[PDB]
Amino acid sequence: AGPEIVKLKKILREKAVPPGTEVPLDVMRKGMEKVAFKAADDIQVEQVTVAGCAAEWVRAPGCQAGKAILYLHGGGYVMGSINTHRSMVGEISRASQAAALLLDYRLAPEHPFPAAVEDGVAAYRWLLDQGFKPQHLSISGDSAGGGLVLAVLVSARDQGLPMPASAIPISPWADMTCTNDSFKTRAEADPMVAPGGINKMAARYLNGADAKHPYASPNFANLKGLPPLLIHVGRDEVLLDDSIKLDAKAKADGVKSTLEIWDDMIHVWHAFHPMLPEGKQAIVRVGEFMREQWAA
Repeated sequence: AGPEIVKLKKILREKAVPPGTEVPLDVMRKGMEKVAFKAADDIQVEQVTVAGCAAEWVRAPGCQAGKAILYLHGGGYVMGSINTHRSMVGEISRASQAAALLLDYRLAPEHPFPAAVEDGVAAYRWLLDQGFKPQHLSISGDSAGGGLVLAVLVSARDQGLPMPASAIPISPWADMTCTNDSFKTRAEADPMVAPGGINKMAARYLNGADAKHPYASPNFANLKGLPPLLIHVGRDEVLLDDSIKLDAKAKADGVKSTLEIWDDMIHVWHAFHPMLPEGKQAIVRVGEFMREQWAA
């Protein structure tokens, strides 16, 4: 365990709201906005609207034209924005030498499931209509967003849309039931995800829907036909099992899956690239995989 992660964890426990205090939604939304890292200043951005949603093209230096990433931000389906994730995605644009489409998709409780999936699907269609070829596209996302990646692939496949070349769920939340062993097993090492907190998110997102609906919980979906997967998860997360079981569902279903559990790492440790060498290296690796998959 590197000095940085030990140090990062301490800072995160030191900053945390105590277990089971109820922070109002707009207070968590604002809080996530003010603590967001600034994107590197060589990251260029262009505002666009896509299927009725604000979005940014986020382009590091080195981007190949013709290539793109549909990116789906985490935030539990209830928070997050172009602004919270502009930084990390900037770096995924850097490492993959592809511009990223960063979608500000509809959030719960104002727009419950399946609103975010419709937005992801429509943003994918949009990319195909701009004339990006499927073989030149990738879909990536973190946390809730990594679940959405899968839900988007499934829903798009059901609708006859072709699959993109690769998909990269980062710390995906792929099972709304939150029943997995790692909610107990990895709970002390996870400075990052309380439940009750994660359960309220689900409740606000599903708003009465089946928690085992394939598009809400793709760990229950039929994954057959999806393109190659890189799944990143941290060993020190409450969501370990979502990612182990995802990789198993995918393998069972015919999908080329590569799951990497990065020891000592926390939820979306990528987001902490500025101060965390592993955050940086994991991002380099998402980039490398998108590019391997495109060179194939």
